Amino acid sequence: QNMMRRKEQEHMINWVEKHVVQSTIAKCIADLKLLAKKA
Amino acid sequence: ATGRIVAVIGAVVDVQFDEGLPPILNALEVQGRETRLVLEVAQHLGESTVRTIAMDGTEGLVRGQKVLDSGAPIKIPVGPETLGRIMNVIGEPIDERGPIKTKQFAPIHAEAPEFMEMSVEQEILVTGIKVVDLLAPYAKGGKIGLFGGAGVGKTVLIMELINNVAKAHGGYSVFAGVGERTREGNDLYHEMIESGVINLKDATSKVALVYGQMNEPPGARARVALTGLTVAEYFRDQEGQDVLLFIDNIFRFTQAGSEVSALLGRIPSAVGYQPTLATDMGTMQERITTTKKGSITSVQAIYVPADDLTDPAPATTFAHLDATTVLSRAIAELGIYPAVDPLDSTSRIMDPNIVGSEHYDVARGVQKILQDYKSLQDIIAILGMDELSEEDKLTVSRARKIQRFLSQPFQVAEVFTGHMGKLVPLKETIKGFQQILAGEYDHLPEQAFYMVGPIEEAVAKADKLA
Amino acid sequence: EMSSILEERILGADTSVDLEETGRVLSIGDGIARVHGLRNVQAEEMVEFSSGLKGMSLNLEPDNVGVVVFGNDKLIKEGDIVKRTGAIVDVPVGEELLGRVVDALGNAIDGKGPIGSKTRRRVGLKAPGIIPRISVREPMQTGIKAVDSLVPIGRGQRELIIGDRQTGKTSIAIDTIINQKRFNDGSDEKKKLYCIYVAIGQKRSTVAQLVKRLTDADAMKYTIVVSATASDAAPLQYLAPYSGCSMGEYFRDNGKHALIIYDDLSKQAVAYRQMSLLLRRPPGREAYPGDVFYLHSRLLERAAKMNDAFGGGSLTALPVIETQAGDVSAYIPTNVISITDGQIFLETELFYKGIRPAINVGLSVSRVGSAAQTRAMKQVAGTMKLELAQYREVALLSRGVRLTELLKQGQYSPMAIEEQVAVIYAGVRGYLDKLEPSKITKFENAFLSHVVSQHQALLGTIRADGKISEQSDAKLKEIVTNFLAGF
Amino acid sequence: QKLFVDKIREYKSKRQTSGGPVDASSEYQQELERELFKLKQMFGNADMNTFPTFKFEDPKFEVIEKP
Ligand SMILES: Nc1ncnc2c1ncn2[C@@H]1O[C@H](COP(=O)(O)OP(=O)(O)OP(=O)(O)O)[C@@H](O)[C@H]1O
Ligand SMILES: [Mg+2]
Repeated sequence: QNMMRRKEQEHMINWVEKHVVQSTIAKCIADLKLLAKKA
Repeated sequence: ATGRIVAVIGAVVDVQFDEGLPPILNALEVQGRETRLVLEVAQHLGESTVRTIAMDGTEGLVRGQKVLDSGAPIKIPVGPETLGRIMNVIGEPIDERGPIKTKQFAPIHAEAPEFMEMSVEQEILVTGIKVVDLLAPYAKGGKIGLFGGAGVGKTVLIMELINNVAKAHGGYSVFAGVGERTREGNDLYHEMIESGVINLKDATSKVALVYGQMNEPPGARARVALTGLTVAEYFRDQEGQDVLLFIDNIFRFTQAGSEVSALLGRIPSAVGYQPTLATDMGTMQERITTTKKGSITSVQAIYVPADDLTDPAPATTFAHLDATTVLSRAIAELGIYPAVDPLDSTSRIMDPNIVGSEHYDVARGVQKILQDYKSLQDIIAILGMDELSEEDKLTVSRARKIQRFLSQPFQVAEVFTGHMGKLVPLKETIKGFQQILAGEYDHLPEQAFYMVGPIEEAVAKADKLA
Repeated sequence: EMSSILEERILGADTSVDLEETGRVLSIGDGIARVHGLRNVQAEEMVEFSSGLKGMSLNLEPDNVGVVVFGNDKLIKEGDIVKRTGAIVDVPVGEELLGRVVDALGNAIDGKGPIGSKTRRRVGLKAPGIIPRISVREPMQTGIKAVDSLVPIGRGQRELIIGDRQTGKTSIAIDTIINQKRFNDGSDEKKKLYCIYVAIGQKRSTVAQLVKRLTDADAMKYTIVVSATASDAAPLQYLAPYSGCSMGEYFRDNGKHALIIYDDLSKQAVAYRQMSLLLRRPPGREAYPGDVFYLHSRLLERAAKMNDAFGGGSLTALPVIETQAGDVSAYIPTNVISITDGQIFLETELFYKGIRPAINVGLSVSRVGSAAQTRAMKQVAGTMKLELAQYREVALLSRGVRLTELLKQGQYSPMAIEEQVAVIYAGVRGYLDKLEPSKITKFENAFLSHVVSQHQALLGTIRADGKISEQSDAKLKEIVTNFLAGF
Repeated sequence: QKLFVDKIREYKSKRQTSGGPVDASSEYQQELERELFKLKQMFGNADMNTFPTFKFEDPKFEVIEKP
C-alpha cells in the first residue's frame, strides 16, 4: 500500500507540472518596483 | 545545431558552433562523410569552440566541414533483437545482416543506479558449473576476473556460462569486444554460431555482440565497453532479467582510456596511465550492479601487464572484482574441463554469512583436501610411494576422486563430444562433494568421477564400468 | 497524499528573487570551470551553477575564477550562469545527521527526506592549537581482543588501519562501530561514542550492505555515513573526508565524543592526484602532488582531545590505508604513518592462514597506548604482550601458540571489556597450556558463555571497578578452574 | 502571489482522479506489475492476501534404552 501511494504521488507530481507545461507581467512590474525599493 | 570543424589533429577534432553548444559527452555527426563519422564532445575550450574525440578515422576531414549536433550522448539500438547480432560503438550492424529494427534507442553514458536502488543482500548467481559454484561462487551483480589464456578452453567456458544463465535463470548475455583482434572476433562469432548460442535463422539467440576492434581509434575502444554495458542495462532495467556481461579484455579498456587522455593533452600519472584512471574505471564498473529491477553480472577477462599484480591497471581493476576464476593450462593437461584452478580461484562471498555454513564448510574441506593432496604429492615425489600413513593414501584417493569430480560435460560441447551437457544445481554439488568428503564413495573406482554430472550419474557410471 | 504537496512546499517555497552576483562560464573541462565575472567572490567560496551543481572557488585570478566542480562536468556548458552563495564551503552539522546517509555535501541519499540541521560548519577549518588539547586518557573500546589488549586506542587518537586489499580493515572499523552500542544505550553520557563512516572511492553496493550491517545491529541510530563512491566526481571524493570531519568536530566541540573512519585515505589521495594533474601541477613521487602530505595532515590533525576548559570532547580518527603487495615504505602509507599515532598492520599471510583478524602484533603499535587502557585489561594484557614477544622471539612456544589462537575472533562479534579480560586471563595464567590448541576457540566460546550466563556478578564488579581485584582474581581463578574441570 | 494560484488549480485538476486511479495514465503500469512482482515474489510465495493455514511437523525419536 505504501509503495503504491509513493508511486501515485510521483505520477501526480509530474502530471501536475505537465499541467503547468500546458499553461501578464503585472507581477514582473511589481517585483521591479520592489527591487527599486531595495535600492 | 550546426558547427564547423576548425581543427583536426590526429584523432582529436575541434569544432566551433555559432548558436548552440552541445554539452560534454555528446555525439556530433560530420556531414558529407561517406561513412558515419561520430565525434564525442570531451571539452569546452571557450570561444564557442568544443574539443571532441573521433570514433573513427579522421582522414579527409576539411576545416569547414559541417558538423551536426544530436542532443544525446550516443544512442545505440537496444531491445530483444540485438541478440545474436554484432554492432560497434556507434550501434551499427557489423555482421552484414541488415539493420537492427528495434523499438528504442538508449543513450550511452548513463548514471550508476542511485543508492536507494541498490539491492542490499549479497546473493549467489548459480551458474550450474560445479567447480565455480562450489569453490568460487559468482555473486549477482558482481565482477569476475577470468585469468585464462589461449591454450585452456576459455571460449567454451564463456559460451557455457551464456547457455546456463539463459537456461537456469532467464537471463540474456552481452559480449563486449574491447580492443579485440578481428581474427579472434570472427573465430568467436563462428564458435558461438556453431554451438547454438547464436542462431542465424531463428529468434532464439542468447547473446548480443558488441565489438571494438584493435584497428579503431582510442575513442571507440574506450566507449565500446559502455556500449555493451548499455545494451545489457536495457535487459536488466526493462525486463527484470539477470544479464551476463562479458568484457573480453578490461586492460585494453584501461589502455584505450589512457590513449584517449594522452591525445587530449593531459598529464599522465603513475606508469603513464591517465590521471582519471580510477574514476574512469569506476563510472563504468558502478553500472554493473544488482538493482531492485534486476542484475548485471560481469565476467571480465584480465591481462596483467609485465606480470605485476601491483601495476596501476590491474590494481585499480581488482578494487571492483568480486570473484576470480583461473583457467590453468596445468589443470587442462591433467585432462580436467573446465580447467579452473580450484586453489587459485577466489570469491568474496565465500564466507559462511553469505553462502551458509554448510556450503562454506563443504568448500573449505574440499580446498583443504586438495592442498593436502598437493602436499602428499610433493612428498610422494620421494619415489618412495608407500603408505606408512593410512590417512595419507586415503586422502590421496579421496582428493583424486574430488579433483576429477570437479570436471563436467558442457552442453555447448555436445557436437564435438558425444557426452551430454549436464548442468548441476547448487545443492546437488554441495551434497555430492559432502558425500565424497565423508568417505562414502571409496568402493567406487576413480574414472567413474570423470566428466559426470551429480553423484547419481557418478554411481550409475561406476556400475556401468563392468 | 494530496495535501502533502500543498503542505507548505507551495506556500513556503523561497519563490523570492534577489539581486544576485553572477559569473559566466568561459570553459569547462577536466572537472575545472574557468568562470568570467564573480568580482567579489571569496577564495574557497561555494558557487552554484545553472544546473543546480555546486563548486568551490579555487583559483581567484585577475581575469577569471577557477571553480572546482562538485559533480559531473557533463552538466555544465560554456555560457552557464554561476551564482555566488557568499558562504565558504560548509556542510550541515548537528545530531539530526545520526542515522542518515549523506553525500560529501550533506545531501540525504537514503530517501528519508531532508536533514533537519540548524547549524553549518566549514569543511576547511583549522585544527585546535596546542593549548586547547589534552593528553589522551579515556579508552575507545573496539571490542576486538587483539586491538583492545595489545594496540589500545584512546579517545582523541589517530590510529591507522593499514594493509593490503581484502584483509579485514573495514571489518575492524565496522566492529568498532557496532561495539559502541553497549555504551550508547547505557546511562553514562560521557561514554557515548557517535560514529561516522566516510566511504571514499568504494563500491556503492558495498556501502549499501555496510548500512545494512549497521541497521541490523541497530548501530545506524548513532552513526553518520558520508558516501563518495567510485562513480562520484573526484572533487566529491576529495571533499568527503572534510565533510565527515566537520560533522565529527561538531561533537568534539560540544563536549561529546565522536569517532570517524576514513575508508580509505588512499583513494582520497588518488582523487586529489587526479585533480592536481588535471590542474597541470608538477607531479612528485608516484606522480602525487607536492602537497598530498598537507592534504592528509590538515585532516588528521583535527582529530583531537580537548581539555575540560574547551568542553572535554574528543574526536578519534581511524584512517584506512591500502598497501600494494604489503609495501609499507610507499609514499602515501609513510605520509599517513607520519601523521597518525600508531598503526594496525593487517597481513595477507596471517589472513590466508586463518588468523582473522590478521593483526601483526609485532608491527602494530599505539604511541599513546597504555595511557588509555582500563586497569584490568592492563593487568592481563601486559603479561600477554610479554609472553607474545617471547613467543615471536623463539619462532615458551606452546604458550604463544595458545595465545595467538586465543586472539582469533569472529566478524560482527565485539566483546565487552570484561569478557575480553576474562578470556585473556584464562589464557595468560596457563589454564589451557595443556589443552591442545585446536579446541581453544571452542573452549573460549563455551567458557565465555558460562561466564556470561551464570557469573554476571563478577563481570559487573569488573565493570564497576575497572580493575580485577585480588578478590575477583581468586573468584575468576576458581571459575576458570571449575569450568576446565568440567570442560 | 501568482504562482500559488497557478499551482492549486493544477492540484485540484489532479484531484479529479476517483474516476482514474493513477490520473489518466494507461502507462506506468507495465513497470508497476514487474516491481510488485518482485515485491510479492519474495515477501512470500503464496496468497499473501489470505490468512495462513498451518501444517506442522514434530520431532524424530529413536531407541534410547539400553540395547
Ligand atoms: N575478523 C574476521 N574474521 C573472519 N573473517 C573475516 C574477518 N574480517 C573479515 N573477514 C572476512 O574477510 C573479508 C574481508 O573483507 P573486509 O572488507 O573486512 O577487508 P578489506 O580490507 O576492507 O578489503 P577491501 O579493500 O576489499 O575493502 C570479509 O568480507 C570477511 O568475509
Ligand atoms: Mg574496506
